[PDB]
Amino acid sequence: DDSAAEWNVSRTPDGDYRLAITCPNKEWLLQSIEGMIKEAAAEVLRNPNQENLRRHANKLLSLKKRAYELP
Amino acid sequence: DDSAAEWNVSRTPDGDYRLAITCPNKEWLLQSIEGMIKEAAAEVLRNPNQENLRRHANKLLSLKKRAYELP
Amino acid sequence: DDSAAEWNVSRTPDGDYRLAITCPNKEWLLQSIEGMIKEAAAEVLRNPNQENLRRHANKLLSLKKRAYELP
Amino acid sequence: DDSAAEWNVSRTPDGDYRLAITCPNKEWLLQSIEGMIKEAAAEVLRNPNQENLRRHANKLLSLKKRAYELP
Repeated sequence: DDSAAEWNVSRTPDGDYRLAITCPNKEWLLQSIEGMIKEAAAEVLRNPNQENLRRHANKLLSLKKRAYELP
Repeated sequence: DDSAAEWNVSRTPDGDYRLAITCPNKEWLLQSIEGMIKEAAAEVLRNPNQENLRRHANKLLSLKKRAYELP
Repeated sequence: DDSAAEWNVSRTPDGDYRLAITCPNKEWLLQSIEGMIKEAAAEVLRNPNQENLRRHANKLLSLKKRAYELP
Repeated sequence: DDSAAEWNVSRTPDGDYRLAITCPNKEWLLQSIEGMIKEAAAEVLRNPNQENLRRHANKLLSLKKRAYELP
């Protein structure tokens, strides 16, 4: 239990999906964001008409920067 | 408070770093987890001796499975 | 020389840099192409106005399709 | 007659699958290798007993090193 601590993923009542994870390393977090943005970006290229995908990818881009700028 | 709502990342005392994001699609979440697992794996390949890295990657494997089972 | 056989990367007069690899698995090749497009996509996201990047990404998309069609 | 030039993928009798690509940036090639290594590593984690997978991943690591030194 203490080893897992977090890492929760579920369906929200608002109609969204909630994911809450943790990492004892800044590199792991940065790599995690980097991993998802790359896949996300690929989806955007496959679906140029997908605004939500672009905004989502942009959110990851912002998140990656946020984590990078995080102490 | 109806713009971002989620997508929070900060340093936790017991978890080091806490990331709480959201996605309006299960496919997006699945792709996101896949990205982090990929990077994690690359780290494990470089650090086969890193148990925590394997446990982290394993957590992503579990998370991916969890998201798959999610509605 | 037969030790490596393939897996070569150098400067090509016709393409600047040439990457030549091999894989005895259909999945490995598909995963390889998917890996590069994923990274390439991230570059396109960072440089949306980069036509050559978009074209490059398209080249990967085409390459992936070519590999998909391959027996 | 030769509009493709590069970006070739086919079945080689000497290597099963032959892939030859080009990029005007060394970074792109490095990222390309990184992409395949990431996916490959994930497969290695899924199949730790797969020597060819580990060797393949190592081939990517070696290629990554080669590209890193490549000016």
